[PDB]
Amino acid sequence: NFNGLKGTGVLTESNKKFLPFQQFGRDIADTTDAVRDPQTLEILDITPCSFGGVSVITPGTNTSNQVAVLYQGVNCTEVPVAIHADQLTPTWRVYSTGSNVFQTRAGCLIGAEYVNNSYECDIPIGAGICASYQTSQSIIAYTMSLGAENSVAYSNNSIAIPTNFTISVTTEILPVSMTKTSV
Amino acid sequence: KIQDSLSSTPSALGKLQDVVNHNAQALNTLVKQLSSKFGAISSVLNDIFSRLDPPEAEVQIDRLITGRLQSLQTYVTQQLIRAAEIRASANLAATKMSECVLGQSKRVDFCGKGYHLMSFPQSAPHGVVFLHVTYVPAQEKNFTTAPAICHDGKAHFPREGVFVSNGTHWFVTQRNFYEPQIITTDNTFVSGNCD
Amino acid sequence: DCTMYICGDSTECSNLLLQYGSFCTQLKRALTGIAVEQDKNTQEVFAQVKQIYKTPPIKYFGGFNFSQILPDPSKPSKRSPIEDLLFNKVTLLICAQKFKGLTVLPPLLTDEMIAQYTSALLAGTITSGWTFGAGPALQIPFPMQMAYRFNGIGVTQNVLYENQKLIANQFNSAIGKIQDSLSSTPSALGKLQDVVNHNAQALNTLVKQLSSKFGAISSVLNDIFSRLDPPEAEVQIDRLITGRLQSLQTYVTQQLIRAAEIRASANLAATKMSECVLGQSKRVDFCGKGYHLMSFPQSAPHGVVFLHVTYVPAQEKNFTTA
Amino acid sequence: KIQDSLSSTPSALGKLQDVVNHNAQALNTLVKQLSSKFGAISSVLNDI
Ligand SMILES: *[C@@H]1O[C@H](CO)[C@@H](O)[C@H](O)[C@H]1NC(C)=O
Ligand SMILES: *[C@@H]1O[C@H](CO)[C@@H](O)[C@H](O)[C@H]1NC(C)=O
Ligand SMILES: *[C@@H]1O[C@H](CO)[C@@H](O)[C@H](O)[C@H]1NC(C)=O
Ligand SMILES: *[C@@H]1O[C@H](CO)[C@@H](O)[C@H](O)[C@H]1NC(C)=O
Ligand SMILES: *[C@@H]1O[C@H](CO)[C@@H](O)[C@H](O)[C@H]1NC(C)=O
Ligand SMILES: *[C@@H]1O[C@H](CO)[C@@H](O)[C@H](O)[C@H]1NC(C)=O
Ligand SMILES: *[C@@H]1O[C@H](CO)[C@@H](O)[C@H](O)[C@H]1NC(C)=O
Repeated sequence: NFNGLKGTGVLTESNKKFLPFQQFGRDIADTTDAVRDPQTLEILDITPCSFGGVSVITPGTNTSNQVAVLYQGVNCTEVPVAIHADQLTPTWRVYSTGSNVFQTRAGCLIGAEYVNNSYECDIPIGAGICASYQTSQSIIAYTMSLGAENSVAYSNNSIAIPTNFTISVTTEILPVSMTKTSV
Repeated sequence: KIQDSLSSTPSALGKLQDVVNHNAQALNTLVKQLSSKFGAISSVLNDIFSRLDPPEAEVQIDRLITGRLQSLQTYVTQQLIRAAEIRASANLAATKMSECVLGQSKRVDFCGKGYHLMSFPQSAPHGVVFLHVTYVPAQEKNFTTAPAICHDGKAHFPREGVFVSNGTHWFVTQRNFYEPQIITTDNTFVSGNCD
Repeated sequence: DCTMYICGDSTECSNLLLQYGSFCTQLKRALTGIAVEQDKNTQEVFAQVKQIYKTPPIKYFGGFNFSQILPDPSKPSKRSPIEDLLFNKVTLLICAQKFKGLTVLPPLLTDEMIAQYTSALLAGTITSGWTFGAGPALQIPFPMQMAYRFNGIGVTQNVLYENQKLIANQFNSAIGKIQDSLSSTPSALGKLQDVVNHNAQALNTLVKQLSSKFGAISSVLNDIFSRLDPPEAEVQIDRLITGRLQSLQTYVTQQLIRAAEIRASANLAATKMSECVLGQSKRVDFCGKGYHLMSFPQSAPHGVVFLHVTYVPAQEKNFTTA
Repeated sequence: KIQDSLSSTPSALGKLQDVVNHNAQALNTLVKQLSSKFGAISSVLNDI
């Protein structure tokens, strides 16, 4: 509460310079980010932390009951510091120190280990990493398998001509109409 | 194999299943705002008129009848988006049945994967399902190729296909099936010298 | 987010906002549908094949030059110089001012594997022709793979070989004028630069409604809770609640219309890559002006760039017919 | 036969008549919606 201002951010040191009469800083998007301490005229800095989505990477209910809680965008050098009562609105305060974490571009996931194989993706996560269920049953995370690297024997004199064929019946499905509704 | 394929996995008919679940779950969400308070004192209509001032009750019912109408106004807007999405596919479905069924379409990868031969329509609830009979090649062999040929000091280009050598004697064959024939002037046309 | 955007750090809105019902579950479901539709569009536009082909080590291609379009091994990124010119022109530090619940989700396909997909499509369309999109890949040399694109135009293939060298440098120099035409005018990427601007304008102006009064006495919640009592503060804050949810609904409706526009563009782009790349389309004025031979796809920030190698006759002559 | 086909019946060119009418009574309803009270005293602004 600086001179009649409301906010719950951190107070760090910033390198920006105020005018002697310009007291309160701002930005383009109309946010409070800088104040002046009355007692000492040093320059302060305001930013809030932290918020983000929580996802439950789970298999089917009849398969198992284990989970893999994901944290979107939050650096998880911060969430084991934040293990405290009346600070975590999710109930699992003990889950922040759990299984081995793996760090992705969208934020690390807690509750799943990492593997370095080339498997197909079942449950997409984002940024080239996704999870699955594998065998000793635990949730894993790996890299996209875009198919086998098929080679091409290209030259300036080589043709390739098939000698047989297989007639296949491929099925595609298109909607046409919709249930009529009057109110 | 199709009758076993359409019942082995639920993902075969997932598109028409998703169509009927969006229209079902739209009405399931729609009735639930009738019990919504919308910041009033009650959801039942006669509780407002029971004790309040009738000029104040009409103000109280104004903020409730606008909240109920905004849920209906949102619903009509959501169906208008969905009606334009199906019409983009219904005009595609009419395009499919007027090209794949009533003829042969030379569009690559439109009436089926690979080269397309014909199709069959079947009737499904709220949509249509096709049986795109296509034609896909198989095992192959590779050979040595020359782009042309010249015999009497004069270049000859193929009438159709491409020249193919198996190692000792040349052959001309079709571009999509192995069928070698001997080189004949009926199979080629001449254009200029071979320099 | 539902509560973070409207009544962030306000516990006393929680009973006041959740009594409206299941209103913003529909909003979250709609935005999740848009988010999965973007990944579906990116999956169905690019990934037309499942085998990632590789370029040959030697780069001789029958006398032509494709040095600008193939990825350069000298760079740490496996991209081409055309993507190097295309990436710098597209502009946007803009994500740090989004502390009010607007979290931009990253795409499932990262920016490197999309370049791998474009490299696979290029290695298909140079070395295999059109047969790799219709079954097993059949490799074919390029001076004969071009000779079966004139034959679907109306001219026989007796003009490609005997004018080979003259058609080589006429093509390669045709690449070179693409190098400076993107940097000649700023409107060249105008089909993409507006699109990232459309989310630049809309996301910024989404912020200024909660800065506005909306017919109330203050845009912040603490001071009206302080000087004025909660027994008559709900009649002051219901305007702000309704206006903020109406602005969010308007933004989401505009997002749905824009996503329908992007869907209609993406189906067209999938059709273009299905027939102007994996074959030779006979429809006039569909894969470029004039007669159409082939095309090359190139990646782009939130888009795609096609290079149609078209065909134009010239130097007409008068004659008498029967 | 085209002139007698289109000039006789009036249903030949309905596909533009409904287009120019869709932006006709939309404007008329937009004018008519000023008459609604919207839970207020009067539909005009000067007298209140
Ligand atoms: C406030 O009091 C402290 C202690 O005397 C002093 O050092 C500081 O400079 C004062 N600040 C102002 C603005 O008076
Ligand atoms: C978290 O912070 C550390 C501090 O150096 C940094 O190295 C790391 O990249 C950060 N991770 C994320 C996901 O931001
Ligand atoms: C083509 O494939 C079918 C399917 O098994 C087989 O019966 C037939 O013998 C094959 N023909 C040739 C020429 O390989
Ligand atoms: C045919 O292709 C295989 C691999 O695709 C290669 O090993 C073989 O040498 C080729 N045959 C000829 C005659 O080039
Ligand atoms: C090529 O085919 C001809 C005709 O069948 C045959 O006489 C000749 O031996 C074949 N050569 C090779 C190398 O297979
Ligand atoms: C292709 O062109 C570049 C310059 O445009 C040149 O450096 C390179 O040598 C050429 N490659 C071939 C195979 O001609
Ligand atoms: C053909 O002749 C006519 C009349 O002599 C002339 O107007 C026209 O320009 C000529 N066309 C060309 C292509 O020269």
